Amino acid sequence: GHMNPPPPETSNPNKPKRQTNQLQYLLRVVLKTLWKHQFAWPFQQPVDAVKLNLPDYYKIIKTPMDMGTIKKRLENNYYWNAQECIQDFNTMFTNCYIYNKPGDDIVLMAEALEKLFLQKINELPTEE
Ligand SMILES: Cc1noc(C)c1-c1cc(C(N)=O)c2c3ccc(C(C)(C)O)cc3n(Cc3ccccc3)c2c1
Repeated sequence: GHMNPPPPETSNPNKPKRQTNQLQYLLRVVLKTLWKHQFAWPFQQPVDAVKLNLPDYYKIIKTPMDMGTIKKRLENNYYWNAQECIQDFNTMFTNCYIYNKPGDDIVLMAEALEKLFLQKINELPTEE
């Protein structure tokens, strides 16, 4: 534990909003494809350090990120540029690699998800 921090902010009415084909793709294709993956479930919500009894998790990870937060930030037009969203997915994978040991089952899961993420990002449509 001892306590989990509050989840990352997903909405801000002060931030200007815009819909772009790249942001639409990140939600409709990238997030959706990663969400349905067999290894997605531990990445769908913040790390529950209390349930897992990991008091050092939020001592090590100061920038937590999960797909449920990315989903809500996309639905709330929290990102202005697609690069901000791509960065949150990169933070999510990086936190897993920093916290856990290489070869751990959770790391192998994050790696398969990252492989699928990078394939979809290679297919990111040109800005319209
Ligand atoms: C991702 C990620 N990166 O580092 C950490 C640590 C996580 C992370 C995040 C979460 C979470 N979102 O709470 C869970 C989680 C939730 C519930 C359960 C139970 C067995 C109780 O069902 C087990 C869980 N494990 C452990 C785990 C280990 C190996 C394979 C799959 C899961 C997690 C690992």
